[PDB]
Amino acid sequence: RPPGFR
Amino acid sequence: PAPTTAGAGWDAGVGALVNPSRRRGGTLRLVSSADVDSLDPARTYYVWVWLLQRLLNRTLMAYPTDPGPAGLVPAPDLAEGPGEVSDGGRTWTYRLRRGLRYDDGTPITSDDVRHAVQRVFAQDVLPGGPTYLIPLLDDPERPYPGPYRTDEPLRSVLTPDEHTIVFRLTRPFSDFDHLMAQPCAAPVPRRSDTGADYGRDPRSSGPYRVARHEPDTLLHLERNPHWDRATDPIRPALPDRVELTIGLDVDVLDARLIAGEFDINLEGRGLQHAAQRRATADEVLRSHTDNPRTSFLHFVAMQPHIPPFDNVHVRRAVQYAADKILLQDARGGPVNGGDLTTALFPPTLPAHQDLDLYPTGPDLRGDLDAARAELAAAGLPDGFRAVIGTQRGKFRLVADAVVESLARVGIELTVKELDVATYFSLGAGHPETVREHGLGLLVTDWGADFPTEYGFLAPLVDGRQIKRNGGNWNLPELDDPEVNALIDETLHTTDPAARAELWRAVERRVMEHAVLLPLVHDKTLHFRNPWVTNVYVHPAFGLYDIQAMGLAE
Repeated sequence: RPPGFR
Repeated sequence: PAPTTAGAGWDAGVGALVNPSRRRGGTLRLVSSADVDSLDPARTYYVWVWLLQRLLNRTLMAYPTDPGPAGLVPAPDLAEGPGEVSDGGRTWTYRLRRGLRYDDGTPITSDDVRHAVQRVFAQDVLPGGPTYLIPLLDDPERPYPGPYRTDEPLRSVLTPDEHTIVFRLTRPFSDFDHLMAQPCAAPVPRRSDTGADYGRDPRSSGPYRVARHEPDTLLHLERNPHWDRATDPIRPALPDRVELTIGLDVDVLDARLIAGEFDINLEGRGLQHAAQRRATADEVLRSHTDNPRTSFLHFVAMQPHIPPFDNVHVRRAVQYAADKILLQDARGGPVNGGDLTTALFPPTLPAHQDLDLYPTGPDLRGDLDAARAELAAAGLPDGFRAVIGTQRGKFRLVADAVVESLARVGIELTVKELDVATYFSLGAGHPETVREHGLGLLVTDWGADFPTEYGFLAPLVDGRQIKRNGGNWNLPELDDPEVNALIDETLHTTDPAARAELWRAVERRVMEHAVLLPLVHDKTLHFRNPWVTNVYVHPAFGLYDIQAMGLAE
């Protein structure tokens, strides 16, 4: 999977 | 609150359990900056929602409640034993415990595990979760359209009786217990399957059930009155209730967490910069903080399909010219930028080895003589122009460090920022986007979907794993038949040590190709309030095992 994530 | 009383100690929840307790009761107060992606167990991909799923649903196999290495080995949960392997790793049999019940008091049977697995195939109705089971169970000569388009069962999944399930795979697969531990394999009884609407009223086989969900606002869990403690070797089920507050600004969350208004951050993305400073510099606050590896790898991919990156010497030049210190500093160094790495595998995995094909000199800042020599070999001795694809934020700061690193040897990089929301799907993750914008380098982060060498590395380098329509994780589109063949060999190798050795060979071969430049293994800072019991970083998740937690009296 990819990581979480102005 | 936590700032006025000392805790268990720095890292006390890393490889050990903090504040052990069997005391039941109380409300566990959790917080997240984001809502769940889904409450349908098949439609989730967020790591923290998979953790939450350990409260809500049981599976055939589940990661044990264990802070040590054994936490990486799936343990029998709904099944009476680990999968029994026959036909060379092609057939996997499980025996279900008897008399188990959902939250509505109806029985769990083998038909419900078959149904859950079948649901995965309905990607038109139930997108969002892992699909590893599809190529393992689909007959390419007789494709299975999912349980809404036909009521004929999947031919590769047998249910000889209510307590037996047999998976007849299309190929050997050593890691099958891990696929049975993913939430998309939690039983779903067909009678209750409302399809696209399932997340609005899912059944629960775990110790808790959903009481209330208000999007962007809250998720309240209550006990499942039909879950049977005597049948569950995994879950202590201590709190009477679990309340998740959703939608806080990440700094607002840290502040209120440290103040004691929430017990734990479920989302688990770590302390943000301000709180990281506060917590790591205060003696009392350090006692309440864990700094585990997350098992994510931060890396740059180079794409042979983008000239001049087709040349191995161009790629090796980039590896030699990488200023590893500067790059770690861009991602949070000198003290909070993850763990420097010259290879791919996280140290959680058996295959983890010493491998540094392209050392960057005695100060780790770049071997520029080696890089220039590689550029001479490529017939580009003075360098060349290229584009690095990235997204705004931390990935951009890392791209900037790459630009600065490579400029030293005349590789002139321009940065191309891609849409943040779709970066991993339609940006970096789409082979046509990468070609259209000439993205010879790409900045990314990757975590395995299950804690094995296959889960970690195959999506990144296996030629059969190139996703031509998006969501691609093999960014160089490496398709080395020798790599592919080694991976195949691991999948039918029963001996774990022989498997580790084969995976060491795969990793070395991947580094020889020089298509992936490893930068760091990511680390994070989790904060734990001292009244929470049984707090430990789960080695399979890099996050606290929420389900194990209770409250001190």
